[PDB]
Amino acid sequence: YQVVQPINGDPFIGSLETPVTSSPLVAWYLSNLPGYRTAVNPLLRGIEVGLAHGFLLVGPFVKAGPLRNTEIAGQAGSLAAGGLVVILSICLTIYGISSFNEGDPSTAPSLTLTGRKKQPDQLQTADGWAKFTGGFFFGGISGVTWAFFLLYVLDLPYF
Amino acid sequence: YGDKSVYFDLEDLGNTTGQWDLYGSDAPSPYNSLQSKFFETFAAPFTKRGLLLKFLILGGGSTLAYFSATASGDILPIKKGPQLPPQLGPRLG
Amino acid sequence: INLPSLFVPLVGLLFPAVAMASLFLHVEKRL
Amino acid sequence: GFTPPELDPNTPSPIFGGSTGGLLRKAQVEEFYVITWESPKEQIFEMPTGGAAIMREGPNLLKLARKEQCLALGTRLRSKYKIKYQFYRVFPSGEVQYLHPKDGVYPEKVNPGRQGVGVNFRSIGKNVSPIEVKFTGKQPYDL
Amino acid sequence: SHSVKIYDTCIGCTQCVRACPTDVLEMIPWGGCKAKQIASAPRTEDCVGCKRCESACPTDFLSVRVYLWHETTRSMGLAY
Amino acid sequence: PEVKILVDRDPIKTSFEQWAKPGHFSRTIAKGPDTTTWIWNLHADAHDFDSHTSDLEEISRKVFSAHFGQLSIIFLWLSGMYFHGARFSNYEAWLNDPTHIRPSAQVVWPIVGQEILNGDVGGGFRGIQITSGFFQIWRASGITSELQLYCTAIGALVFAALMLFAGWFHYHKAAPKLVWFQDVESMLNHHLAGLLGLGSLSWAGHQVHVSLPINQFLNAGVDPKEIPLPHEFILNRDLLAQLYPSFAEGATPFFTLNWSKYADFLTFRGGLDPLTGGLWLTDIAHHHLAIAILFLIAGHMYRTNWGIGHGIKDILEAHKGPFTGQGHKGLYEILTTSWHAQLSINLAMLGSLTIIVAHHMYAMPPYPYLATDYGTQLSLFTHHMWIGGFLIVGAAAHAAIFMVRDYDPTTRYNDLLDRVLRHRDAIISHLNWVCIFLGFHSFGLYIHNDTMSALGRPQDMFSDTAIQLQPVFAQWIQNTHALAPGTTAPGATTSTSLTWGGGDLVSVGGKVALLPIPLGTADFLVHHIHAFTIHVTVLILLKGVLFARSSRLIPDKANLGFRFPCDGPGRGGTCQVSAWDHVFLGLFWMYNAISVVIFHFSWKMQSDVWGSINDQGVVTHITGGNFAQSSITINGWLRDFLWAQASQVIQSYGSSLSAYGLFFLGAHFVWAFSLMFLFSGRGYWQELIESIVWAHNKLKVAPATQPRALSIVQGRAVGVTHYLLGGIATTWAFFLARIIAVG
Amino acid sequence: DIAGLTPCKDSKQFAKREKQSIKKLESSLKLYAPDSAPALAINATIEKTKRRFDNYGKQGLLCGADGLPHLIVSGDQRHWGEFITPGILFLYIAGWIGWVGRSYLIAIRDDKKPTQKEIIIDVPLATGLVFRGFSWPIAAYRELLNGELVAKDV
Ligand code: CLA
Ligand code: CLA
Ligand code: CLA
Ligand code: CLA
Ligand code: CLA
Ligand code: CLA
Ligand SMILES: CC1=C(/C=C/C(C)=C/C=CC(/C)=C/C=C/C=C(C)\C=C\C=C(C)\C=C\C2=C(C)CCCC2(C)C)C(C)(C)CCC1
Ligand code: SF4
Ligand code: SF4
Ligand code: SF4
Repeated sequence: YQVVQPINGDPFIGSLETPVTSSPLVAWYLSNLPGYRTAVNPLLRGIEVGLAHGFLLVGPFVKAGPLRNTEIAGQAGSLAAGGLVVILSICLTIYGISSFNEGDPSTAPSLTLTGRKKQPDQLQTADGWAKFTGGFFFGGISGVTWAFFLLYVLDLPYF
Repeated sequence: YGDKSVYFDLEDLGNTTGQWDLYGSDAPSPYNSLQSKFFETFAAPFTKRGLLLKFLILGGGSTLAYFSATASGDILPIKKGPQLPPQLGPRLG
Repeated sequence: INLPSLFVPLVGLLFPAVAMASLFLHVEKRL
Repeated sequence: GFTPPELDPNTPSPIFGGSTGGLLRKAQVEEFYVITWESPKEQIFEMPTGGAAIMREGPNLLKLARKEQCLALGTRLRSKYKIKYQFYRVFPSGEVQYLHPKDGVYPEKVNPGRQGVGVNFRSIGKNVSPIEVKFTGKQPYDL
Repeated sequence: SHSVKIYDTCIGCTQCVRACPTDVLEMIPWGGCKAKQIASAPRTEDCVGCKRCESACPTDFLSVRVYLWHETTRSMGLAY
Repeated sequence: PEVKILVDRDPIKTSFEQWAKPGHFSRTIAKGPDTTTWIWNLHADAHDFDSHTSDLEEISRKVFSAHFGQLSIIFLWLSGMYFHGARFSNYEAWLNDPTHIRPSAQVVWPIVGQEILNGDVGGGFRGIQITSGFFQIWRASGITSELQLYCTAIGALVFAALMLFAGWFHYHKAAPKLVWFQDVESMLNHHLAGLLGLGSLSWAGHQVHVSLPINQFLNAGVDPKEIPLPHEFILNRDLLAQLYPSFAEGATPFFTLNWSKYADFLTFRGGLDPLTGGLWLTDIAHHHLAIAILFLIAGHMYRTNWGIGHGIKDILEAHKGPFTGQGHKGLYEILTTSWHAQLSINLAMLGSLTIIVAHHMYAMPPYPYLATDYGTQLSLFTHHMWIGGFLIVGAAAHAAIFMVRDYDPTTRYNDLLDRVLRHRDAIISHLNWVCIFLGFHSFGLYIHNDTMSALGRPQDMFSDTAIQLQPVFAQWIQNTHALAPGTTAPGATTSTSLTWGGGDLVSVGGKVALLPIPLGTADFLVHHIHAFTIHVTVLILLKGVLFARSSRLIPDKANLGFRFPCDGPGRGGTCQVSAWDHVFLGLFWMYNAISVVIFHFSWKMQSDVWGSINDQGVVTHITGGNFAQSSITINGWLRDFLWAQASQVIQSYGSSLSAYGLFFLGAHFVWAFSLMFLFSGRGYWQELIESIVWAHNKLKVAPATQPRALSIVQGRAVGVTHYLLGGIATTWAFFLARIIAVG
Repeated sequence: DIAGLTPCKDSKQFAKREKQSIKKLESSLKLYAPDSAPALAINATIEKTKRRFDNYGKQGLLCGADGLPHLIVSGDQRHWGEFITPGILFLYIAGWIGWVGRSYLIAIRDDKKPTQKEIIIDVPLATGLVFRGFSWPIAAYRELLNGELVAKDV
């Protein structure tokens, strides 16, 4: 019994099969993330990603920021998180504009792990990526607003 | 491809070169229609490349300008200004 | 109204951001 | 004039346990190379990318991502094991291109069916100075 | 693609051909020396610019010269 | 199968024929010199036995004889030490009053005004103060007069002669055969038991009879010349009975298993001796006794001739699991046919061991009057640290040499090595990520503190008074160590070391020997810096070893060899792709890491440990505890450490320490000189040498041996050698001057 | 005097430095026994310092405001002992060395393997050649005049 195997049994592709790389639970978890929901509208996946990330970013800015001790710690940190979300939206938009064209199909792989055809993920198109990045921006702003509202605006004892 | 030990065929180059998606779902939307019907309707105006880029750039610029030009004294010590008398140099001043 | 307060962010944050975005778009795409 | 051998899929590939030095996206979108040999007996050889692999009995086919890798593998097969080899260039369109040995005889041995390319009929010290080829698209050695 | 040139001082020793690590050089029939051989460079598009051929040439100055030129993915030796 | 003695008679006849021919080993070298490059090559491959030939037997015989020669050199060095201590030293004056006199065992003749270096070291003596710590060793051994030192020097000279003769005899008269060298089971059995265990038993026996009674008399206050000679304590046993009553019964407790009766001189106290400031000698004797038992038992593991024992092949091949295939199968054949594999393993282990030796030796000082000899402590720590670092880098060098030369899967195949070579890309990528992450968070915090301090925002700094980064784990571990005696280790009275805690400061002669070392935010930051540097140097060395044979850039890198300049400017440029160049870079990074480690040790010791005790018990530390608050910024390291402590060395002119200032400046010069070689290429130098050679040709004074510029690899080697010499020597001068003037 | 300096013999800072040096040396002497080896060494060093300063004053060196001797190399005949006659001595010795080495190189240049006699010095020939450097000033002069010092055709 050996645990590590070559990719799909093909030993000449630069990768391996390992419990970390390909275990049942890990594979399921990775496939169930918005980035890998190929058959879903890119806008909704972007919404989910943006919500998660915007809510994430508020904490470090608020607690570790230069105005953490000041009474306006929540406001300052939330504004910083929103600004970072805006900059990330700028980065996404320029990446999509530079890396995609309207008249080209999706650059995503068209084959699955068993060798059967499937519609390439539309996220890697021009308008698909535009929808995904718009959804990400909206979700990020919403997540920052929610995290800011959850604290400070409402007490809610934490820590 | 994959007959026994063969790992090459011109008929299917995509499989031969390992052009798979290790984690693509190929599953239907986990969201119910109602939630998507709201998100796709309220987040619609932000899904244009040029429009979104221009709006983001100018809106962020105006927001930064407004927030920096109207900062309160407890925010930035730079603009609150000095609060002590100035010292003299060794001979200048 | 403090003229430096308006311009320092404008030239240190807005201007580099827009310039880098524009130049990345120009340098990084087929014409 | 030496019909180049046609690449034959279904030929077994060498026994290998997998590696992180294999193909990448360049093979998927640009090109990759395939080398074939015979190897009279099953034996273990050093891969050009990772550890050790075993050549199967009879024909063997190996796909590499670089032509230089194919040449190194062919050199080892030719000098260590005394095996005859040929490798191809495969494009994503499905094209195959016989590469080496181009005319059935290795490039080391002179063949009466080769024309000269990039041969200058003068010593290297008789090239014009750059000033004579300035503002013309040519280079002093291209003349 | 780098530019490889063979000059008429070549003595057809074949040492450059043995050295090329991408099969760029060849031996072709010729009549100006005892070996009736001279080097050729018909596949310079696969040249990586290693200049390993020049290190093997016994003539002085060299009979094979490699001039590095425009770089391609083949000339840069990139596997990705 | 059996273990026996195998040799060959008169393999090489001693003669002078090959002396007259420079470079007999290589045929082309034997032919003669064509260019000056030849000369350098002759030295670059002097000890590369495996390249001059391919027979394992000849390589093994040469290695054995060279070992004998080096052992002879070491013995000569030790004999010189003992002779200098005997004649040109103030050892007896120091013995009468240790804390009062500064040890010295070197005088300089008065020739060009250099006699200023013969400084006032005390004890009616003028010489150069020595930081090697030999006086403490001799005191701990029981040496009281110079007759004993003279006898030891003569004996060491005789043993050096014996080692030299043994080397000659074994290479030229009786050379062991290959099967003799390949017998590793008996070798391990003898070294574990015959050498280490038996040697430790012998040293314990000496300590029981000579060290203990002599040091007890010395600590009782008896003048050294009035003490009975070490042999008397053996003739008349009541001499020992007086100091320790349990010697009265004599051996019968040992044979009736009434070993408790030996508790008088075989103790488990721990801590330091309050009088001398070192470990209890009754603890060291027991230490060596227990070590002797353990090694004499461990040296009975491997089977040699009588069936009982372990076959190393069986042990290796019995280990293998689902994640490693058939791992450990074939390693025995690899490690008994390649010398470079063994050399790399042993070099790594010896380097780590030397580093551990430094750590443990300043942790709990083992020699009397060593803790308060601050110069000795600092010098010993720094010396052992550098030696260990160099040995570790050599480990990587020789692992790469083996990989290029002796690794062969067709005949000697190993599974673990194959799997490592197959996922080297993942290994190196993750190591690279770890290096980047550590570099950002360790050094980035320093830059953050510096920027905050410059902007007048000390409240935002990562300090003990602003944002604390307390090493909770280290604090917990040392707290558990402090509580250890009487709780988890009942038989010990004092903790292992006084750095753990528990208070009980120990001082000698008005100077602090040791006291608890506190760990704070600065310690956290410097420890993470250490981790970062070690990881980066490991990255360089491991990448050099793993990618020695091939890579995605040059798929046939092994065919070029272990040492070579490049593979041309193709593929964008293939400069420094060989494993030797990876060792060359690892040298720079090892220098960086060890320099930071020794700087941390020196500053922490001066700030929080070393110092002077007073009547009320108020400790005044050499540096008034500024490490905790000043070491958290780069400006503090530049100001409160380098600038502040360089005053001692730069001022040394006009005194006995002027040599240290001279060496300071000279080391700076040599280091800056190295950059000449590290930054340039040999093409420019060859072109310049062309014009020089023409100028010589114009006067009929051109050399016949054509003067070529140095090879590329030689340029790199010269650059790194000069860089290391200059840096290490300037640090050496700085440390020695600072600690001798302030200590 | 020259360059505004004054003779060391009548200079004052020179004498002050001399006194300070001797005082510094004597400070260490009083610590040891009057007639021990360290005391004898320190006394010898003090005597050496006194002799050095007296000799510097005797030879007529120039001392600046710093109180240290300064060397005049303009060519003034009052100071030829500072740079010019030592310079002539150096030129003689260095030409000796260079001429001897060149003679050796020219002598061994005729063998089939001259490099062998370069990494292994042919001492027998070298001992005969080294003495030509006594008269190299004449040999080189006539070598130049005769026109074979410099390799023609180059
Ligand atoms: C060159 C121009 C420039 C300018 C004008 C600023 C200005 C500022 N910096 Mg920055 N910085 C710069 C360069 C600059 N920085 C560079 C080159 C570096 C790299 C070394 C940094 C590294 C740095 C760090 C690590 C931090 C700052 C912080 C800050 C803020 C501290 C004062 C404060 O508390 O205000 C008010 C505090 C707030 C939290 C309000 C946030 C600012 C506005 C309201 C956000 C709105 C953004 C808006 C949507 C536009 C997006 C950008 C768009 C123009 C593209 C301040 C607004 C600190 C900070 O505040 O964290 C964010 C801080 O942690 N700077
Ligand atoms: C090359 C000359 C020069 C230089 C080195 C600077 C440097 C500086 N200026 Mg200034 N400025 C200049 C010319 C210059 N200025 C001119 C000609 C004017 C109009 C009279 C101004 C008006 C001005 C104002 C109102 C302010 C500054 C301020 C500042 C400081 C902060 C950064 C900033 O606000 O950006 C500069 C802001 C501008 C509005 C500049 C616009 C004017 C020129 C024509 C722009 C040049 C752009 C051009 C494409 C690049 C020039 C070539 C090369 C240098 C790249 C900074 C030290 C701020 C300050 O006071 O510091 C606290 C501030 O508020 N400047
Ligand atoms: C005492 C007389 C003697 C004589 C006449 C010879 C003669 C010979 N030996 Mg030998 N040998 C001797 C003693 C002797 N050996 C001893 C005592 C040892 C034990 C170390 C050896 C071990 C030995 C080995 C392993 C080998 C020889 C070899 C040889 C032959 C090759 C040339 C040679 O010697 O190397 C050159 C002569 C030298 C003097 C080189 C210097 C070596 C010394 C040890 C350096 C000293 C280190 C120094 C302290 C370093 C610090 C530098 C500092 C001073 C700046 C030659 C016929 C070689 C051979 O036979 O090739 C097949 C061979 O491999 N010998
Ligand atoms: C790596 C070194 C380092 C570190 C740790 C810090 C840390 C800090 N700096 Mg700082 N700084 C640094 C270097 C560093 N700096 C350098 C080199 C400079 C230039 C000289 C500055 C200049 C600077 C300024 C001017 C200021 C700071 C400030 C701060 C504080 C707030 C910054 C902030 O909120 O940003 C944003 C933080 C985040 C966006 C968090 C991202 C990182 C997350 C938490 C980790 C993600 C990994 C995650 C665990 C992975 C798990 C994956 C899993 C979930 C799947 C903070 C404690 C501000 C301050 O007020 O100090 C108190 C301030 O104004 N810094
Ligand atoms: C009691 C048995 C014994 C002892 C004590 C030693 C001791 C030693 N061996 Mg050794 N060895 C042994 C058995 C033993 N060996 C056997 C049975 C074999 C065959 C398998 C080997 C094969 C072997 C090799 C191949 C090498 C050693 C080496 C060494 C030295 C290692 C360096 C060191 O630590 O220096 C410690 C220094 C001292 C302890 C100083 C005192 C030295 C005394 C005089 C050694 C005498 C022991 C010797 C075995 C006596 C037999 C010879 C007799 C006819 C006179 C060391 C002195 C290495 C070496 O050459 O040394 C540099 C080495 O290359 N040994
Ligand atoms: C017991 C330890 C040990 C042993 C037995 C060896 C043995 C060997 N090593 Mg090795 N090595 C070691 C440790 C060791 N090494 C360590 C610790 C390092 C890291 C620094 C290295 C790094 C290393 C490299 C990079 C290489 C070797 C090589 C070799 C082989 C040939 C060495 C040679 O003769 O070249 C000639 C030796 C010299 C010219 C001597 C160098 C003189 C040094 C630089 C001067 C030292 C200056 C001094 C300390 C202070 C100044 C004094 C001065 C002012 C007078 C040989 C088998 C070479 C090889 O090819 O392997 C097969 C090679 O490439 N080693
Ligand atoms: C007087 C004086 C001075 C000055 C001077 C001058 C400035 C002049 C000059 C000069 C010059 C202007 C010189 C020149 C030269 C030139 C040439 C051209 C040469 C040559 C030579 C040679 C070439 C040689 C060779 C040799 C020899 C002889 C030696 C050995 C061998 C040999 C071979 C190496 C002063 C004031 C400072 C000071 C005082 C003194
Ligand atoms: S430079 Fe290298 S790859 Fe190019 S022709 Fe010469 S040997 Fe071949
Ligand atoms: S190495 Fe030089 S001389 Fe020999 S065949 Fe090639 S070009 Fe001609
Ligand atoms: S610069 Fe030197 S090391 Fe780099 S490719 Fe050129 S010859 Fe090789």
